[PDB]
Amino acid sequence: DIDTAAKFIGAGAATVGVAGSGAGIGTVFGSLIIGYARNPSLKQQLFSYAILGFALSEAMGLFCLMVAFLILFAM
Amino acid sequence: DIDTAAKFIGAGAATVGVAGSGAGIGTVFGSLIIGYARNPSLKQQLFSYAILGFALSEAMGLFCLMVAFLILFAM
Amino acid sequence: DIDTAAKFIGAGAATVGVAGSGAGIGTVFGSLIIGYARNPSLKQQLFSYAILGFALSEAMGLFCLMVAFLILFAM
Amino acid sequence: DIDTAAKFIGAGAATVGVAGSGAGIGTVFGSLIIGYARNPSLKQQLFSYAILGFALSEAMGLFCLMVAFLILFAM
Amino acid sequence: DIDTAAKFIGAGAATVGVAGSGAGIGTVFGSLIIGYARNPSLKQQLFSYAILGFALSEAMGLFCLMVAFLILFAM
Amino acid sequence: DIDTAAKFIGAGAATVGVAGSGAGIGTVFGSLIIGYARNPSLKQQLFSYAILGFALSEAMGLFCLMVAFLILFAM
Amino acid sequence: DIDTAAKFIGAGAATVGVAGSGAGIGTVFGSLIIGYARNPSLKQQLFSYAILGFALSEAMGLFCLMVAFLILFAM
Amino acid sequence: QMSFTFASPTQVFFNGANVRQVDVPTLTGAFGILAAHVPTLQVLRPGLVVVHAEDGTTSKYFVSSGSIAVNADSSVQLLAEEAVTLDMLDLGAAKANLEKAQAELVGTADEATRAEIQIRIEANEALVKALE
Amino acid sequence: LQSIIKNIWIPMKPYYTKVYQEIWIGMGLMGFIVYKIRAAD
Amino acid sequence: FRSVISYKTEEKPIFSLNTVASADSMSIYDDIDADVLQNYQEYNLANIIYYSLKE
Amino acid sequence: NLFASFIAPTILGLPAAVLIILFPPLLIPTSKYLINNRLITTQQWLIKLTSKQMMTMHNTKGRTWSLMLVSLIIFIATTNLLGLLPHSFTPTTQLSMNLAMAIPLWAGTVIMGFRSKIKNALAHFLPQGTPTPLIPMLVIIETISLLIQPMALAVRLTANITAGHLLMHLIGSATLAMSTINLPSTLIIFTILILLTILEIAVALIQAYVFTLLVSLYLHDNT
Amino acid sequence: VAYWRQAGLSYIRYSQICAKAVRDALKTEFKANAEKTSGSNVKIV
Repeated sequence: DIDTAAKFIGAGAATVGVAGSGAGIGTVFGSLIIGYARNPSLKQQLFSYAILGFALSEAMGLFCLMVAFLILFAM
Repeated sequence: DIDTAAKFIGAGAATVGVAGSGAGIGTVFGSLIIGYARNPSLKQQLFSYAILGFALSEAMGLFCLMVAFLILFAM
Repeated sequence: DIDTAAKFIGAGAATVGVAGSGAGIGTVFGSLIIGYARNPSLKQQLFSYAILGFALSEAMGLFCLMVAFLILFAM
Repeated sequence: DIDTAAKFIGAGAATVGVAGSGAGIGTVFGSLIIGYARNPSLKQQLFSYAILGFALSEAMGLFCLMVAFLILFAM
Repeated sequence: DIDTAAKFIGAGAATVGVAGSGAGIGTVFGSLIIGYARNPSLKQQLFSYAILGFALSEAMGLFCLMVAFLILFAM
Repeated sequence: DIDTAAKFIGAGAATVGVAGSGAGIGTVFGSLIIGYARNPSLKQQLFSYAILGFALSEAMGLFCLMVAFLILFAM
Repeated sequence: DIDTAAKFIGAGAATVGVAGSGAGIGTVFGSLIIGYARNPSLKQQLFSYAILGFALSEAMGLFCLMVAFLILFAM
Repeated sequence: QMSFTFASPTQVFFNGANVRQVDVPTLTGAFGILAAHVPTLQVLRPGLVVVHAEDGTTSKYFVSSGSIAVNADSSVQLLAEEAVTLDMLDLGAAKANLEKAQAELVGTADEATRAEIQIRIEANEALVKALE
Repeated sequence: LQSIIKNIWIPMKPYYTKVYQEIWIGMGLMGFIVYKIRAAD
Repeated sequence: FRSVISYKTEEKPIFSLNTVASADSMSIYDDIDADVLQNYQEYNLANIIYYSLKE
Repeated sequence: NLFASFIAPTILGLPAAVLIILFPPLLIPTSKYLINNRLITTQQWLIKLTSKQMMTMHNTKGRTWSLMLVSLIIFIATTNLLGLLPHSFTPTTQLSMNLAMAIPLWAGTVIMGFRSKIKNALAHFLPQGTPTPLIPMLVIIETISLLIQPMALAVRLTANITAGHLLMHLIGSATLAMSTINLPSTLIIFTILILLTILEIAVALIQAYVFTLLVSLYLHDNT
Repeated sequence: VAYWRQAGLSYIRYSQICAKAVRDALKTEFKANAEKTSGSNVKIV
């Protein structure tokens, strides 16, 4: 029937929104590389920030995946 | 019969828009890494700006999610 | 009954266009962080420029959101 | 009947394209902040370029909206 | 009936493609601001490079308007 | 059937989430180039980071592809 | 009768994901330009990295195109 | 933590002083140095040097050129060929010399002579912008 | 046969016999691909 | 110059662009390329000549 | 109707595509003289510049392909430039010719890398300092890259040249369709067409150079 | 690489021009002592 069809389509659409997480993770770790090349004495703390940044951007992507599994499997 | 299907498809399409906040958060925290690796004595104010930037970029994402939850449930 | 379905899907599409303003606000405030870390004595004018850039990016995002709300309610 | 429905869907799809102008205005004003933090004596000419940037990028976005409206009302 | 409908939807989806042109123009003119703040004596060469980059981004947008019109008119 | 049709469309949609990992790999390797031009004596450490960044960004992309297959083959 | 239609739509959707590789190659070669303008003594090694980055970023795009063909011709 | 030595060939302004921020006009842009700032070494262009004391007070000087070195131990060394407090310059002479330099630029046809004229022009432009 | 291989094959012999051997293998591969394409069509 | 009675003949080194650029201890100095090092080495030549003259 | 300019041309029933593909070398006259006319002078200067650009980065074994790579770039650039004249048939818009150019050269380079170099040929699929838990994944990626390099070569030429031509033709139609309407808009579209023509000249040369440079890099990674 | 370095100048000449320009803009109460203190007297052989 039509509703499960739309559930498939909406799950795919919702999953599209992980591209932002991918791009943000790329930016965070590229800036970690650059800032470590510039001030290698701050490495540890820099890595800290990277982790934080990573953990935040991915989080947004996770919400997207959540909505996907909210449509394809829950509601 | 078609309204609920279109609601699923529109909810997926709407939650696509979180990619922007993901990328913006990646940019904000990469810039935090870089600006802190340059002049770390400002580490407080820099971080402050990051939070602000974060809370604004993610704000846009929430709007998208809002419309999703406005289409999926409130209609 | 196909018009309401199309309005739902078109409003989801329309509100996709907010990812741009999300990423743009992320860029504006990341560049604010970097430019403040370089020249911490121009903080007020750098923040004025950041407010202007964020206002314009949010303006584009709100144009997308208002097209979405125009389709969804006011046809 | 179906033509108006696809007109709604196509206007939504077309106004997806203002995300590029949002991101571009974000980039232009972030780079204005950065370049003014480096050379705050060019504050005038820099701003001119920023204006020009905000005049071109937004134009593209406006084009999208035009197309959107041209699909929704005129042709 | 359904063919003109799909033509409208495809025209909208094809004009989505100039978001990249808008973002690229933003990037070009932001980098012009930065490079001119760096070396303000090369104003003419930097502006000519910016004009070239803007033209090439607009060409990449023209390649999307071409398919928009090949959908809308010459099926 | 209409469920298999939507399986096709939903997999095609979910595959768009690899654009993020593509752009993120681009960013990570551009930043590797920049960080190696700055501090060529850390070429090992930097490169480690680079791969790590890549390994994470592509990771998100893989999820999308995985999701796509789990709409095309699993259910 | 309808599944071929969905195969066309899903192939178009799946090939949308090459935008990420376009942007990532742009980033890789722009950063090659910048890092070589900063340290023209590493022109070889820098360039090597660029190729690597390119060959990886573009890879993701081909992934998308792969799925596109795997929806359009195989199943 | 920042030990700041600011000196001219004939006069010492700071010597191991504990300041909290110094703004310098480097040939690759302006920047502000605080403690633990990343090590750098630059050469200056004509412009204002604003030294921020630990107690909020600032001292403005005008330096013509020279060098700046921020080190890993937070020790900053600013060495100016011609450092002058703002009360020793006048706006009228800066403007008159800027006008003369612009005229001699629109007249000159050589490349290195034109480079020298442009250097004098930008120096007097920095003077004018700094005075008022 | 004369003045052709004097102006065509004597100059191009070092390349056809020594340098382009792998090119000749790859051209066999390309011909195989083109035959599989035209045959499944 | 040591005192009114005592002076000692001293010797100071003068480095080239290639010596300070190729040094591994200079990798921690940010925002550096060959042009800024050239300007810095020229100015430091002038400075060491001035210091020697004044001693 | 729209792709009529990409159909194998025939004059009086014969395959004129043969003449069109054999014509480019006719524009490169050679001479035994020491001091010769302006055409050969400019062409020899261009060929020397091109050889020094493409071939300086290679070792003594990769420099044996100087003839091959210079011939490739000259042939492709002249074909792409002659494809810009009115009504012409451009053979580089054909996927067949571009596949036959791409597969032999890429396959020759990779077979040259697997005949000698075999240790380094198999080692190239793994970057130098790749961490351990990622060694499998980066072999699935790199491998498929090495397997799309030929196709992604040919297509990159075809898809580009074709597209360019299409765009120009379409804009041409625009001008025609606008000739009986507002003439300032016709002149604006004609100026867009002129800018597109200059861009197409540039893209002809750039695509020749990039096809040849990618073949050159595949050769450099195997010598 | 600034415009004057492309023109063949050095940072010593740049500094000289900039210091002379900063001296010329001094109010005459300081100008004489300033040009005496920083004036060159060495001649080349």
